[PDB]
Amino acid sequence: LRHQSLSYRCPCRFFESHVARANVKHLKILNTPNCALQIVARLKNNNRQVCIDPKLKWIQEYLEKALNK
Amino acid sequence: IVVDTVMCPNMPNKSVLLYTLSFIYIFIFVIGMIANSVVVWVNIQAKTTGYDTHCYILNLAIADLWVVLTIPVWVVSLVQHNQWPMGELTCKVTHLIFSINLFGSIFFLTCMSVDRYLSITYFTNTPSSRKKMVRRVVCILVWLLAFCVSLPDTYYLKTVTSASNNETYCRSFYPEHSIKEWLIGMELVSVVLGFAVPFSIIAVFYFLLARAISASSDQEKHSSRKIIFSYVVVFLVCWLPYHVAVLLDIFSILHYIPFTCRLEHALFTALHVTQCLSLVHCCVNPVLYSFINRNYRYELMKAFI
Amino acid sequence: DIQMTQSPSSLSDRVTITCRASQSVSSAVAWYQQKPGKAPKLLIYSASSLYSGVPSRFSGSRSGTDFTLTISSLQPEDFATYYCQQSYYYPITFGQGTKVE
Amino acid sequence: IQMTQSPSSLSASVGDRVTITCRASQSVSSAVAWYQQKPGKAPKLLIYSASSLYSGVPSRFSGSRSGTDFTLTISSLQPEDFATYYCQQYYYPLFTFGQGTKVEIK
Amino acid sequence: VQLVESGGGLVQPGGSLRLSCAASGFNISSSSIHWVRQAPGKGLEWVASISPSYGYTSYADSVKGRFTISADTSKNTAYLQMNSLRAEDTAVYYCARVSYWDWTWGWSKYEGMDYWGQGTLVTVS
Amino acid sequence: EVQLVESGGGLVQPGGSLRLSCAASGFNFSYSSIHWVRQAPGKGLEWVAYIYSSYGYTSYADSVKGRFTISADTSKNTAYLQMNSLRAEDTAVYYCARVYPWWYYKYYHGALDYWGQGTLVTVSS
Ligand SMILES: CC(C)CCC[C@@H](C)[C@H]1CC[C@H]2[C@@H]3CC=C4C[C@@H](O)CC[C@]4(C)[C@H]3CC[C@]12C
Ligand SMILES: CC(C)CCC[C@@H](C)[C@H]1CC[C@H]2[C@@H]3CC=C4C[C@@H](O)CC[C@]4(C)[C@H]3CC[C@]12C
Repeated sequence: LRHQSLSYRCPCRFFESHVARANVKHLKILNTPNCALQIVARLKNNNRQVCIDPKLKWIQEYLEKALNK
Repeated sequence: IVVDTVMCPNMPNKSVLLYTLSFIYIFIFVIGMIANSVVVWVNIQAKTTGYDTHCYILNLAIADLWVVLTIPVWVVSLVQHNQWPMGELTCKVTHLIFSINLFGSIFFLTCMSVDRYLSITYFTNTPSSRKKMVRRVVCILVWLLAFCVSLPDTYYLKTVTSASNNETYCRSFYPEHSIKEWLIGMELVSVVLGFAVPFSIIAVFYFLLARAISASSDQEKHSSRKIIFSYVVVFLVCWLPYHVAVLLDIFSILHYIPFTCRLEHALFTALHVTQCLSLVHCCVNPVLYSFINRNYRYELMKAFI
Repeated sequence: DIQMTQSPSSLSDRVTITCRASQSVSSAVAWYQQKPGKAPKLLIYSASSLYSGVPSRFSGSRSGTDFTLTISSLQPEDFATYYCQQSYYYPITFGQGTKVE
Repeated sequence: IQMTQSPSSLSASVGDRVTITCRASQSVSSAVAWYQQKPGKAPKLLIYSASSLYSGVPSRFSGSRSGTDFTLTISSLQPEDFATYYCQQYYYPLFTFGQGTKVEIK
Repeated sequence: VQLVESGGGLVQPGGSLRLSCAASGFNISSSSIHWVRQAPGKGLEWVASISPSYGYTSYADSVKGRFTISADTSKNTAYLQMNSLRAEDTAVYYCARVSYWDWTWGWSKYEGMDYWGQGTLVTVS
Repeated sequence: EVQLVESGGGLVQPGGSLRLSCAASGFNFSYSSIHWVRQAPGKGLEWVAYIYSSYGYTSYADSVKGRFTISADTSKNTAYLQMNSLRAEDTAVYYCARVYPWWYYKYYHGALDYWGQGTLVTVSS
């Protein structure tokens, strides 16, 4: 029952580092004031909006490539 | 593998919302102090007159006093758009005090709900000493349980400074390989042990009390039938909205809802406003159980004069 | 048994009946009045709280464990054996009765 | 905050191994970057995070972490990469750079 | 709310006997029923008590092991069963009620015995 | 075809100012932050300041604190560094760079991906 001031408001709070490019269908980049840039995905199997961690090499290169166009 | 980009414009009226909420919080704090303080004073002072003052009331008043007393720290952090100028130890200590006292207050609500029915039916022929001993044991156990459930959230809490925003915040830092679980875990403990079980017990054990009073004939002349359902409905109104807002937050986090800046604004506004409404719970408790009762009114009037 | 010592056992108006207990009972003491060949009627329940309808002369008190009942207006009807009581500990133990005459 | 790298100078030749150490006065959670500045050109970017190579950088370059001790390594050194090397931390709001390490020819 | 005792009489020592306390008014499941015996030329003395709601009996240490107490909720009365009377067991028995009130729950006092019956006389020749 | 171009560099006099302009092209300007870096003559690099294009977040080095100001304009992809109260020590080559501030659980990405060609500034009389 923590007060909301101590809370942290971002589209993502955790990540997932098992995703594969073979099972991704729709990336998404959110530029929020209090959390900078964050990513969200949408698999082909679960059809669920799972967050993604920038640490992945292919994820980060693809995102930066897209933002240059 | 399509890609998409979305920006979240900075919120225009956050300042207005937070300023209005601070205006409400100041009154909550002032009235909570006054109400809980007077109840504790009268509870202590009545024992001399000969009343059999009930321990649960005294413990509930103390718990509400502590929760309401921790408001000013929240107000300061709120005026500054939820940034933590103070140190790490302050954040940990304040959160622990808030959590333990708030949980204790809820548990005492449930305890008195059960004790009323037990007093009419079962403890009607128990020596005062035995019932008092049972009450003390229950009070100690409730305090211990509240403290035990509060600790884990405070332990993992730390204060940091945003690399880009260049601002200081306080937030929970759970283990790297279990964050999700921890988050969800705490919320369940914040709901089941917070709302579901307490509310269920209160409703059932006040409905049974109403039925028993209905079976009686002399009591119902002196008692009040609505006021029992008033207790239940007041608890529901105070607490259900905040828990519903929290549940919506978790649904959003797991991406059960499409993301929209408007959704973020509504969730932010709803969470903060409902938090203020929930904290009104500690403000209103003294009236429901103390000011209504005629004996308390008479004793408090005597003390005031 | 939490024996109760009720004294004096006789009396001759400022009437005091002082009753004490072995242990301490948290204001559970009461008082009664049974007239010759009649069932007692309560006069003060808990520490010093009159019973609805009881005259205003009857007045209780407490000193931790030296309980006392007071009647500063002695009226003719108030002649009987008042029995100090305690209910805090089972069994319920009555005083020895202080007959007034 | 001070980020100190050693040695202040270094020497090596073709087909050789080279290593440069970087240390901090506090703890940085793998938040460092290695650049190389040519004689009179704007510095490039070689490694970010701790050991994540950039998109276009060659394969030899690599990074490592041990507490507050980051070691940039070069193997099979080629003639072109004879230029100053810099170490940066971006954990804190205020960034900082290392003094440098000029890899020269024996 | 009136209590009347029925029983008493003369029975030689060693036998059995029963007493009843009839109540008219308040339902018997929200108050406790007690018995108090006053011996000839003696003071009052607690005997037994009961809460009819669940049956939490209690007896004085003198009678513990030869008495029984049971409350009839349907008819709203109490019944005391005696075994093995005694020479001094002769006494005037009263049935009394210790009351309760939910409208003073949080801030309550220590209620006592307010409704006393007239009582039945038991004698042990 | 990412590119940053610096302009507004040349001879200066102490106690004055120069308005350095950093023009960006080839990337989404609003989704990034711009860093101003400095290099003293024949020495190592030295971070000066930076701005965040969208929400206007700024930070400064201790040496240049409260002396240099950064403004942004996403309409023309421009970042202005207004530097006043210059001193002889300030002579250096100034570079403009970008970074996409990704979100890591602990820190924020801060590796300067692209560097401007840089312009020379001289403070003397
Ligand atoms: C300060 C932090 C660690 C704990 C915050 C909760 C504090 C205020 C709690 C912890 C234990 C609590 C005490 C536990 C038991 C009793 C006995 C009761 O008859 C009166 C209240 C009293 C004395 C409580 C007062 C409030 C108390 C001191
Ligand atoms: C949400 C949580 C805190 C509510 C826990 C419910 C509380 C009110 C429950 C938990 C255990 C319960 C006790 C368990 C056993 C007994 C023995 C019985 O002969 C009298 C009631 C008594 C003493 C209970 C009183 C109510 C009690 C204390």
